[PDB]
Amino acid sequence: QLNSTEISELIKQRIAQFNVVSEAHNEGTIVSVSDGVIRIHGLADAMQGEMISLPGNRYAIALNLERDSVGAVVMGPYADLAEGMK
Amino acid sequence: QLNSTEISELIKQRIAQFNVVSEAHNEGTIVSVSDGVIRIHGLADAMQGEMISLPGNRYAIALNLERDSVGAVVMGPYADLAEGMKVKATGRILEVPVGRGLLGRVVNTLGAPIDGKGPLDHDGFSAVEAIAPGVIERQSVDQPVQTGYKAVDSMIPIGRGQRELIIGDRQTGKTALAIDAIINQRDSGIKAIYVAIGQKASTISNVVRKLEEHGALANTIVVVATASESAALQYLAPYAGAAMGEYFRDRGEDALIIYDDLSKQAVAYRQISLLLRRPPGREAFPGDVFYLHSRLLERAARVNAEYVEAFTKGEVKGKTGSLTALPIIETQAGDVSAFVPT
Amino acid sequence: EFITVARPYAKAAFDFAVEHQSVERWQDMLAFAAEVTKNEQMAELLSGALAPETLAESFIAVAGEQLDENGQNLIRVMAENGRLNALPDVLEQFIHLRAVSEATAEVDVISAAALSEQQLAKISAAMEKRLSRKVKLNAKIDKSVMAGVIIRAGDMVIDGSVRGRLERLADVL
Amino acid sequence: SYEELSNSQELLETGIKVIDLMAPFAKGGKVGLFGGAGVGKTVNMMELIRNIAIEHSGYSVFAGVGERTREGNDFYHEMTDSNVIDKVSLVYGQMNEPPGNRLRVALTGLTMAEKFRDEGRDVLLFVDNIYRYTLAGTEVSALLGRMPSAVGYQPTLAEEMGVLQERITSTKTGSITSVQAVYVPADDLTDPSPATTFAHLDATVVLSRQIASLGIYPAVDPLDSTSRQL
Amino acid sequence: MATGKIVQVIGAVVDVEFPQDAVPRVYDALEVQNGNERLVLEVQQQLGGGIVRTIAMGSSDGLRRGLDVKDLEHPIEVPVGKATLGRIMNVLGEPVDMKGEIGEEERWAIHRAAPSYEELSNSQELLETGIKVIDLMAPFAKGGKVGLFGGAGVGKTVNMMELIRNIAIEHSGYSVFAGVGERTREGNDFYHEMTDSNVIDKVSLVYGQMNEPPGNRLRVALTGLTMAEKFRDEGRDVLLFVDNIYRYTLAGTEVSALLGRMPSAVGYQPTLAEEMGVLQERITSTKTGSITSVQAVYVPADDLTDPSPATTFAHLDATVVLSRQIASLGIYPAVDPLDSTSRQL
Ligand SMILES: Nc1ncnc2c1ncn2[C@@H]1O[C@H](COP(=O)(O)OP(=O)(O)OP(=O)(O)O)[C@@H](O)[C@H]1O
Ligand SMILES: Nc1ncnc2c1ncn2[C@@H]1O[C@H](COP(=O)(O)OP(=O)(O)OP(=O)(O)O)[C@@H](O)[C@H]1O
Ligand SMILES: Nc1ncnc2c1ncn2[C@@H]1O[C@H](COP(=O)(O)OP(=O)(O)O)[C@@H](O)[C@H]1O
Ligand SMILES: [Mg+2]
Ligand SMILES: [Mg+2]
Ligand SMILES: [Mg+2]
Repeated sequence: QLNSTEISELIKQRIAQFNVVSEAHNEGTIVSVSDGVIRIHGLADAMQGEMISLPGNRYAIALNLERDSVGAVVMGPYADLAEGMK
Repeated sequence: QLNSTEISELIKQRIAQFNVVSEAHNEGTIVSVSDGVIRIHGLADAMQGEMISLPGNRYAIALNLERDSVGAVVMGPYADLAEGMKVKATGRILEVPVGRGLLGRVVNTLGAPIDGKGPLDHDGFSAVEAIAPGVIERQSVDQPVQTGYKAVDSMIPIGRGQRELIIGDRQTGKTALAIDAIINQRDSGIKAIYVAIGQKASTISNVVRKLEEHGALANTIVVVATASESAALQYLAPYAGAAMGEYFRDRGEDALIIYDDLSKQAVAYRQISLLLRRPPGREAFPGDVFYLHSRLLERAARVNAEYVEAFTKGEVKGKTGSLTALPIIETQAGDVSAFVPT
Repeated sequence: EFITVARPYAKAAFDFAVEHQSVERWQDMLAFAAEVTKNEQMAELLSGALAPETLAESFIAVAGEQLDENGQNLIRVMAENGRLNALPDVLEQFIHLRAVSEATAEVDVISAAALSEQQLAKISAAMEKRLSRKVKLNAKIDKSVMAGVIIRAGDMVIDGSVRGRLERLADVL
Repeated sequence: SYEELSNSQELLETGIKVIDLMAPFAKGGKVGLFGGAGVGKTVNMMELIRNIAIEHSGYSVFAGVGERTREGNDFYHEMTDSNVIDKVSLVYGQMNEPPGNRLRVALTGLTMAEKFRDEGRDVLLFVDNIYRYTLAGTEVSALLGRMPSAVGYQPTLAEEMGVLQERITSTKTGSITSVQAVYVPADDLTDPSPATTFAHLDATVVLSRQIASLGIYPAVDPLDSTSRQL
Repeated sequence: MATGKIVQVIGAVVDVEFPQDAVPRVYDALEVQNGNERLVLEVQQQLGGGIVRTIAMGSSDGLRRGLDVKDLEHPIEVPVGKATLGRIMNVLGEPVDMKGEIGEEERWAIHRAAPSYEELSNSQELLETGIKVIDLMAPFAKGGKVGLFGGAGVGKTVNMMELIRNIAIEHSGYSVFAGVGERTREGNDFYHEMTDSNVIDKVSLVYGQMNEPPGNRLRVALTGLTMAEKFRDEGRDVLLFVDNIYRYTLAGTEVSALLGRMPSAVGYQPTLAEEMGVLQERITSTKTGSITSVQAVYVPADDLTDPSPATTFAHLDATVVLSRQIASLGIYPAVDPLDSTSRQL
């Protein structure tokens, strides 16, 4: 019974109500860790060859920009990192 | 982009009720049948390595436990099975008949008599898959195993509890040397076991005939997995023979096991792996092919008398047991560089 | 592209909807589900690697005015398999299955000239001879045909355009 | 069954000098002719057909598996012009036919040979090329959705070969005597298909291109041909 | 409480899921009840939300889907120090000599970083083996690494035993023996040799044998090396004997196939050089103490050219390459003077 515009506005309303927000384009979260390689979700404005900053004053490099993740390589001891880190 | 056994009537069942009832975790249904591998939906309580009972009197071994699937290999003629058949998980790992009464018999890898001389008079059952005695339970090998061939007994001694590889190309006398070694134990106090993997049945008949002309057959067990039997039976055939050898070892007696063409076992485990879609390796063999032969051959041991007293609950005192292994491997024109030979 | 993975869910949902006869209601439920998938803030979330349970329940909280027992449970199954982006295609295939079951078809009529109502009437009657299904005609106006009418019953096409007749003649010579 | 099998030491003389001396073949056993392309494994079998038919009285079956149609046509007219055709049954699955025909034609021929065995007779079974049977399985295998093994072969190769080989055998009611031509690809006697074929035979005669090129026919290699009966 | 559940069991690889908040770290350890027996798991990768892919430190048989799993919030930690002398232990640091509990005072984790560049030490004190070809062509320093390169049946074990007799008795200090993928018969022979020599009370033994699952054999060496590092940091000079480094890499290959790592050349894991380097760099002598290391390495098919022997050559100070050809002619030791050398020469 409702129209497309109506449903679209209701969807945006209820999305706002239950707080499913989106990332900021320069930030993301680690979603996988393996063998010194880490997968990050977000970072929409990251460029290939760029330096990604990790906690603990550690660095990584953006090598595999993908549609839904950024594959990056850790330039130091990687074993501390965890799925969910910003 | 691919499906994963999400199919129409199963999805409709889950649509009606997402948290589907506990029902029995004991049972499930076949959803695919091919090349002796079946996929089963359900079996929430199936353990890795467990026997699954099938319609008729047949079994499968659960090898892959995946997200809402069990991959199992059928231990017999599979082509009669069909999608939608019910299956029930037992509580059982594979076990085989074992005892002194197996001497002089020819049996399949499930221990069923195949010579037609009637039912067995075994001494209970033993698990096909078992752990070897630990470092502190061994004893050094010092007693001889007399082969009867001048070159071997002089230059390449074999002792009780040794694992001696016999390796060469096709038609080089490997089978003959091993079986002559069995015959020389006719009057030695060492029980002999000959397990044949992937060989044609009439060759086994011929070697049993030679073993019967000499007096050796009354002192040996023959375990057969012919080329027509499923890869699961060939792959499990060496371990059943080892489980029969360990009966004498754990009770203070000596046994000699002759695994024949352990290579024709490796091909079988490869077939199971590639049909189960596991990641392939060098010469397409599974990565864990070293572990197969490694945990088979390390059962060949000499065990100290304290282990024999602890196992037999004091019934046998002061005697060491032993199991001696003689694996046989075939080389492609002698190249030791191949994966299984190395 | 989710054309091949959408079929099982479309078929199962349609069969369940038929057993309980609320097919139109199910189509509404799926339309709502497909539109939430297109949202800018949700399309970011759906691509993240959240565990299916948390992700699903966020979607379910957002997905008000659905049936807990059946529709939201379809959502649970799709979340488990990580296929919530298939909803805009599951919807189209559900609508196709409904059109097949209701023995009703939708077809397009294309011409350079806006068609007169009598032309459309005779077209509908003839098509209902060719097609067992009843037909809903859609009028599209495009100068390409230059003259004549292009009949487009989906993949089945009958070309009645002068330009088609001309570019067919050009290859005869 | 293993309980149903039988064994015999009776030498069955074949005219060819090399085969009998180096690799004697007994009645009711399996003989395999190994060779690359164009080294004489069809012609040798025709000489065996001629010489064995001298002292054999019973029926015979011939399975043409993935080979030239002309060889079969010529064979059929030789048989009919010598009036020996009344005793031979022929199945043809030659190399122009699609993979399924070439795969299942071998099994059909075994079905007939097993009938004449099970009537209590003794039967001669000739297989034109057993290599094609494994190769048909290779051609089909990847389309069935199976990961490749070794040199691109099907993972179930050993079982496909074994399940066919174990039923072409003698029993206490009757006996099958069989000659199988075994093509080897690229003259490679270490290739997995020929390699696994070696284990299923009693007498194996290995032909070689180097000897044929010297004019020496039949081009048997005495340093690789062997028999269980020697 | 136990907060995770098994979702897949494929060979030695066990998949475990936890709530997205409490996901264990890489190289953490987990514990599950397999039938009547406690089984330890080691975390290799964090993949997706809440799931860790893990390696079993025991037999996989009997594991079900849906078993509860508990996250011990630390790596595998083993007993170190004086309480380990004269005892045989497995990968987990449990006692397998049936003499009772170890009775340790401290436990260390088997995963740790290498000594810093600033902390290394340089000294060239020569050591005498009493063996002509070795003393002549490959003289040993103290604190260096010694590789014995050979294929099957060329004298690696006999040379290691003679070297143990000659060096250890004169050493007047502690020693560690690590058996990685070692034959159980030879482990028993060595244990009885050490007790008959009445030197067992200065040697600590770690055994992971051939029959053991890939997880056990993979991490056994790190256990022995952790014990050696404990003795080093006390300020002592110690001998570390490793009975074959090759099967560390080979257990890594078996594991790697099922971890989902894409295969590499000659079928090896992508991480082969990284794994080798992470092991070898810990084995050094620092300004506080010295580890002296003797290592056997299996070269497949005598090739000496495939990646595992190739990568291991870089790390060693002294290199002795036993040759099948010399041994076959009947001459022992089978050392090839044209391929064997030490940087002390
Ligand atoms: N000492 C010997 N003297 C003479 N002939 C022998 C001797 N040992 C073995 N043979 C012969 O060698 C031939 C092959 O025997 P056997 O089957 O044991 O070989 P193999 O290398 O094991 O072959 P395969 O792997 O094909 O079974 C037989 O004809 C056998 O009689
Ligand atoms: N005894 C012989 N004397 C001379 N030539 C011979 C002899 N046997 C075989 N040949 C040669 O071999 C050729 C091919 O024979 P045959 O068909 O048996 O070979 P093949 O190896 O089985 O080939 P293919 O697999 O192509 O059928 C003959 O035409 C002939 O030139
Ligand atoms: N110095 C030596 N003297 C006598 N025999 C030796 C010597 N070194 C090696 N061998 C022979 O090598 C074999 C055992 O060597 P071992 O070191 O155990 O093998 P690997 O080198 O594979 O570890 C036996 O045949 C043994 O006699
Ligand atoms: Mg043999
Ligand atoms: Mg021909
Ligand atoms: Mg050794």
